[PDB]
Amino acid sequence: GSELSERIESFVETLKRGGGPRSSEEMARETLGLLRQIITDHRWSNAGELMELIRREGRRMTAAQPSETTVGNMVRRVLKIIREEYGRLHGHYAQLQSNIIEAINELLVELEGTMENIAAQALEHIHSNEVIMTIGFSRTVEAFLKEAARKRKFHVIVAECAPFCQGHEMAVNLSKAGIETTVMTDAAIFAVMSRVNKVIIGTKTILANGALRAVTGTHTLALAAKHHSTPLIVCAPMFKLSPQFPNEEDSFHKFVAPEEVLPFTEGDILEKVSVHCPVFDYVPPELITLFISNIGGNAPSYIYRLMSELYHPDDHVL
Amino acid sequence: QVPTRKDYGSKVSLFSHLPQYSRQNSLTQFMSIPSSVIHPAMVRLGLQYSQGLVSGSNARCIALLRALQQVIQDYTTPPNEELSRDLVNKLKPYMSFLTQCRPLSASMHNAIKFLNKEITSVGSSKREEEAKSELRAAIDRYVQEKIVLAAQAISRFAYQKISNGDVILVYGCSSLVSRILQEAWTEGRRFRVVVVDSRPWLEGRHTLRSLVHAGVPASYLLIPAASYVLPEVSKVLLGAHALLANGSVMSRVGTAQLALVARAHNVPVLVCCETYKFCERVQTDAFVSNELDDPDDLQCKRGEHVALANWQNHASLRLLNLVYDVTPPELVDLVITELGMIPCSSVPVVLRV
Amino acid sequence: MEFQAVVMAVGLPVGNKPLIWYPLNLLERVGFEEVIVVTTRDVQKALCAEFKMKMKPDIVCIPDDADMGTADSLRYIYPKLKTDVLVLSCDLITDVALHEVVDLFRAYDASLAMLMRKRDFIGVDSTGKRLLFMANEADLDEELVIKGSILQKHPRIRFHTGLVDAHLYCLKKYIVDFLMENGSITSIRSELIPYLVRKQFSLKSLDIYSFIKEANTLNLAPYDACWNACRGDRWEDLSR
Amino acid sequence: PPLQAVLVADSFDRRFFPISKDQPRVLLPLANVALIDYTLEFLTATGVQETFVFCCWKAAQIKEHLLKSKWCRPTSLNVVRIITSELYRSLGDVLRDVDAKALVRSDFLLVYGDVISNINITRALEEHRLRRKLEKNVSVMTMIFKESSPSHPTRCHEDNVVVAVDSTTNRVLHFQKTQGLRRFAFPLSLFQGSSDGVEVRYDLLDCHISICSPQVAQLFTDNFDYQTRDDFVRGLLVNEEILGNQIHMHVTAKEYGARVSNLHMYSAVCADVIRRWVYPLTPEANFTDSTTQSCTHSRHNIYRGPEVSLGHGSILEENVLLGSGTVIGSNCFITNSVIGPGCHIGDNVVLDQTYLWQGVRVAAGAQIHQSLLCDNAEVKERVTLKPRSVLTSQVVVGPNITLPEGSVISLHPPDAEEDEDDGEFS
Repeated sequence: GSELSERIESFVETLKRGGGPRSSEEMARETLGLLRQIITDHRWSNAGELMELIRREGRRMTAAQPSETTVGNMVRRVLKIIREEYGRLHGHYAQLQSNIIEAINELLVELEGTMENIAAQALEHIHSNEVIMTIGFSRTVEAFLKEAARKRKFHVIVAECAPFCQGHEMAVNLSKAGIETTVMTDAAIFAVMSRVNKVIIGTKTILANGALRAVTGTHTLALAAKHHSTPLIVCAPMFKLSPQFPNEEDSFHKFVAPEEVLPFTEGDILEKVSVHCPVFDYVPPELITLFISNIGGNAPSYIYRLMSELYHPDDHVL
Repeated sequence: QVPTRKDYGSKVSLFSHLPQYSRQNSLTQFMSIPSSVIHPAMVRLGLQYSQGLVSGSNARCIALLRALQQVIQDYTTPPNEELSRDLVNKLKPYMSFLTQCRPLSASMHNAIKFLNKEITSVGSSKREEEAKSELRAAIDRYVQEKIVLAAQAISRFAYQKISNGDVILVYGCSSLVSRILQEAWTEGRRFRVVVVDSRPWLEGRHTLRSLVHAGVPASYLLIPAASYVLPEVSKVLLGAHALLANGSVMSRVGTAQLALVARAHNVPVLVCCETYKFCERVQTDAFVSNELDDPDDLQCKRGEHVALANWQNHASLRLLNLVYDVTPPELVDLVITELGMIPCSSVPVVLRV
Repeated sequence: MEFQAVVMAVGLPVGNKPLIWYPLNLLERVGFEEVIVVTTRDVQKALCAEFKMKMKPDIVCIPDDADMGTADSLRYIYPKLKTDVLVLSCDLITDVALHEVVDLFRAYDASLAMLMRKRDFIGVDSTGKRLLFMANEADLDEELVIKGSILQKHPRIRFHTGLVDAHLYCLKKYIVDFLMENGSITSIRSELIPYLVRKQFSLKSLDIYSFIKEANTLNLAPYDACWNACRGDRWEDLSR
Repeated sequence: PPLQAVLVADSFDRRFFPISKDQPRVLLPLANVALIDYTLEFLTATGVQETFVFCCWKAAQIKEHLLKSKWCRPTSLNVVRIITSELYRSLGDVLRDVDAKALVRSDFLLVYGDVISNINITRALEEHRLRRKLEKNVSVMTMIFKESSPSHPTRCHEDNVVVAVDSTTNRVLHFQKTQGLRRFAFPLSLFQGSSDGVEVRYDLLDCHISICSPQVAQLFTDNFDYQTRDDFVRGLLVNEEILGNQIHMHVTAKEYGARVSNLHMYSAVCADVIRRWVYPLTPEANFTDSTTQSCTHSRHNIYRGPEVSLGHGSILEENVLLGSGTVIGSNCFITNSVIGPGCHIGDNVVLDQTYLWQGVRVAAGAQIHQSLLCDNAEVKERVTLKPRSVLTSQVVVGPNITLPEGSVISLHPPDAEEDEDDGEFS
């Protein structure tokens, strides 16, 4: 009712203004909790009416932050849950609602153990005295490496991101586990790529090509790893998989204020200059070797299948 | 005599042969205030090298040659001894001190080679002040012809390359590319320049001012954003610090990165290097010969937390900020020298003879 | 030779050792094989013989006149100095490593480089090394005025009030040339400081630099600072 | 405590004339969005639970504009209180009205209605609450400034301020403007009263985000000649042995903040908004969720709305904004410009650093540089406007008529430099 409305707009203004909550799995949990609160606090007789309700609120929720696609594809998976259960109950008022709620709770209990399942398969991709390269900061790759470091000894070249150096966080989080990590700038990637054995990165959104948007500077990292033919590991969960094609819509990169690149104390050259700060970058699927998700390892020639196993083609435009 | 500068931090296991110093401490803390072993111009130059006040490769070579002029003007001849051996033997510890302050760019090595060859070719029948003036004139001719006149020649050879309406990408700060762009804007070409900069030097801001004060439309961004702008770039100009024997291009660390991303976008690369920066040294990767700057320079203040403030307390943490890297010559299309526009793979053939 | 140290005496060897010996000891510690020392004649014009009784390696002690200033003291030895001048004073015992100030003279190629240790208001740039302004109300009628060009070129200027001059200078050749060509300056602490600070607000210009130490403090001509020299020398002279 | 804010939606300066004689300056659009929406977005993004809008001139229009906005919806987190009176005529009158009405509770935000900002003040508000708990209600006002070089086109010559602050406790000791003064005079009792360090600051751009206290309203009702903010801080800093009440300061170096006062600030702040210096407040984010303002962000900061219909040969190079429903002819050249919604542009026109509001109509062959075209205005063919040319509220210039550099023309005779007609003269 009114509480639900104020919860929806507090979430939508939180995504419009800044990063709330901090990491992406928390936001997926908030989106699933908000959607279960939506389907428990409304009235419907047909499933398509609830479909259009979820579509009408999710359109505003994706219009808040179009770079944050976790809310959008999480809403889209809830829509596919609605469509699957309506199809399995059509071939239906309270049993259908409680089945949707328990399937969403199933989705939460599979979604909560995502990083630990990715960490459990980390040991089959890391051998001892190996040089790993990481861009940015990500909790998935951090759990991956600090799980593989319980039995292996290797090296990690974590590279900072030039707009705001978030990978320094990962360095001080890795050196607490004893990884022998190495911090450098992203101007040295191709300078060091001749000795990096494997590149293990995270991402922000997996697209339907197998392509991915990620923190800026990772398309350069993918090009340098394609030049040196080193494999790429994308430690990504299965809620960063979105059906949005790369060149379809605009607003792909998230541009932020140019303060982080060029400060305001520069002078009157700010009025005659064009400063851009794209915090995201697009990596085509041909520069990617392997995806590591909670269900295992997959090729970039397989993501479309995960799309058809997780989304419906009528909900792509949402 | 002259001690060794102390190694700072935990060195990289791959870079164990290369020295890694710090800008916090100086070598001149334990040296005499009246400069007696090293000439005072040499200790002034080494201090302003170690602190980073002169960072350009041509500015470092110029300050080296000017300090050598101050040494040669303030030189005296010992009894029954020749200039052509003692002056070399006195300038060699000077270059050792300059190496211990900061490793020399290949411009400085070739300048030392030219000065050593010139001071060997001083006649024995010539007097003191006549040979001193001859050496001063030779050093003056060297700087004038090698950099100033080669720069004008490179500017003329690059003006017939820059067209109207195109976009040009530059990286870092180098007086040669900035002079090329300025004299192309003044001579009539109307273009816009993007500028890629990188941490922690952020020296591209310098060339940004140089293009805004010259009236050039400019765009400023960092290295990771280069993949975003190379779709707009039609030409990438680069400033080389050394050209190697195999045709590789030694420059700042983002040079090879930018060349790879530019080739991925089908963007022709153009290096501009003067022929005195030609090295007989040859290398195939960015690992066997490079300079390591301060690892405590990589830290920055993003809010109220500096992640790398106490980075030395973490024993398993290593910090490295390379200054130079090399590009393979199959990434570079032009090499614009004062001898002309040559390809990259033909550079040691024409440079040698 | 890079430097020629000059110690001024314009109107005292009261302590555990000679008061001229501490500046000379500092000089003879780090280089300075030849030292130019000025003897006193304001109190008594017989001090040149008391200056030639020390045990330094080599001193050139000269007599001076009674009615004289620091600018006339440096202008008196102008045809006998050939390189940069490093000026000191008698009541100035400093445990600070001196090579910092010459580094500020060498690294930036300064025109004047000076050292202070905590009346006279000074304004120094946010870097902490290059000074920009200095004045006291002994010669200021109005409260305080700042040129606009130095605020456009230096937007934040940290001011200090309790800082006192340690009288350890590092002058170049052309500054002392201007001092000998301009005999209107009498106190170099108030003439060469303020006139060069005004002339530094000019591109091609001169550089003025300062080092603020925090280990000890200098003395005064009066008996206000005559009590701390022995207290400094009882705990600082064991290493010396 | 809930965070309150007092918004003065009527700048009592005579600056936007005759721009302001039709709509008040708070309804003036930067890029299709009025300034009151920017200010309310800043207040709602900082976390203000209740504001007090104080509108004096053309206040019914502000009431009809602001009631249909996002901040008067019952679903809005930031409740507004539109308070209008035809009696008060200055900012001191607003705050003495605040003290008479007893609106605020604890540490409100005094701000004007035409400030563009994205400053998160909760750290500065934490600092202010710490100082109020330490000094026992001695610190009164916390002025928010932004680090900026004096060469920036944002800070102009009429509003450049120089401050003198004790940098260890971050309190303001002296405050004065630089209007018509090449030299700056600082008193000397500042150094003798506090010998723990002192610093002068010329790098401070005034954001006018002064965090205040109920003691501010007490001081405004206690002294009648305090007309505005600078009068308050100048009377508080010269009087220390009576009414001690020291003023503190906060400086932001990572967030944007500036207010408009004349055309110069308007142009600089609009160029900063178009160049995304005030992210998240960007014209594609649609912080005021109006369906007639949504845009698409292309390369080179080109913002395009829906149903724009660019002509063939029209070149938009950088920092262009087009509202919803504008149409642009062929072989055009538009840069550094803001075009309102529903305009009509002719053929072979050059629009550089211009600001076209809603409903304009540009004929073919026109050259407009650094101008301001207000609502429903139009230019005929063969016209070229010089830089800093303002025409307002359904003006029309004659064809083959070039205006001078200093050119403000409107329908009002005595407030503008000319009068609007079909021809350029009479």
